Amino acid sequence: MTMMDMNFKYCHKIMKKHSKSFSYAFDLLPEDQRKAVWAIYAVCRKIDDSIDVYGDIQFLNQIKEDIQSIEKYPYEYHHFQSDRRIMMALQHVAQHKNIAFQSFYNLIDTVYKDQHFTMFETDAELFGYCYGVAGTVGEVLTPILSDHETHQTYDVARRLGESLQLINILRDVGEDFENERIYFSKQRLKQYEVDIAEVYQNGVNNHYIDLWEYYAAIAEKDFRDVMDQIKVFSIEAQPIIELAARIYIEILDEVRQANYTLHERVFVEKRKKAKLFHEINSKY
Ligand SMILES: CCCCCCCCOc1cccc(CSc2ccc(Br)cc2C(=O)O)c1
Ligand SMILES: [Mg+2]
Repeated sequence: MTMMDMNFKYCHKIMKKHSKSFSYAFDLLPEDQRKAVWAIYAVCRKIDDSIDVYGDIQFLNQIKEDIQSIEKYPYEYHHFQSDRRIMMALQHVAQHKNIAFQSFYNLIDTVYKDQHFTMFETDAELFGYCYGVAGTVGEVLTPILSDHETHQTYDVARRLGESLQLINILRDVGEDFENERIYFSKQRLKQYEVDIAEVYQNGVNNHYIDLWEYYAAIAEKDFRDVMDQIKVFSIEAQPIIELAARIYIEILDEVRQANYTLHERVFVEKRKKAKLFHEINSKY
């Protein structure tokens, strides 16, 4: 097991540690591709976590700095300020593959920005956030999961990224509340006559259900769009990408079954995951 290999494995560990779904799925990619995926995810994972370190930025800029470095001189050695195991893997990728560097910045910008989180006025702000945090990730991933990236590829991938984020939001309503965050828009809330603090104490009612389902619909629909254009992705990637999607949609029927609880994280059993993989796998 060589030296890069050792990096990609930290990267892998990190991915596997955060999201069990993504890993379940993207691990079934070919060697070349899944290792690049691992690199990217880890970089991003770091970017999100860079805040809970000292209680201040630092890092984040380092990470920005190490990235900006690779962007510039990809074939020179760098002494990375942040995490070296990761920045290495990425550099390796960056050699063999195109990288939407901008999108990393977009994501970093989004994280800088989230320090002064005020609630969203309107769904537009919400949708703008989803872009920042996930639409960006989809773009970065695009050269990895398709043979000839066209505007069209990028668009789908982004749209998938945004959807999943929306679902993860939908799943984490309680948990997010606890850390003084609410992602539903002020607008949508007033319209639906929901106060999240009140639901948290007194359990769900009909208004919450409806506001949640309003958003559940947006996701569901967007996921159907993406499924239709799955073909923009390379042949090996398609069933994998369908998998990750399916697993994530599946999260919604979970929240439903749990009666939209705000006092815990629902999950998709590993066994159900496999069941899905089988259904998809079977049709390929
Ligand atoms: C082809 C389909 C592409 C699928 C894309 C995957 C969706 C997003 O995947 C990600 C992976 C790694 C990291 C991130 C950032 S998470 C994040 C960032 C910023 C802030 Br503020 C809060 C969070 C948070 O989740 O709380 C997202
Ligand atoms: Mg979240």
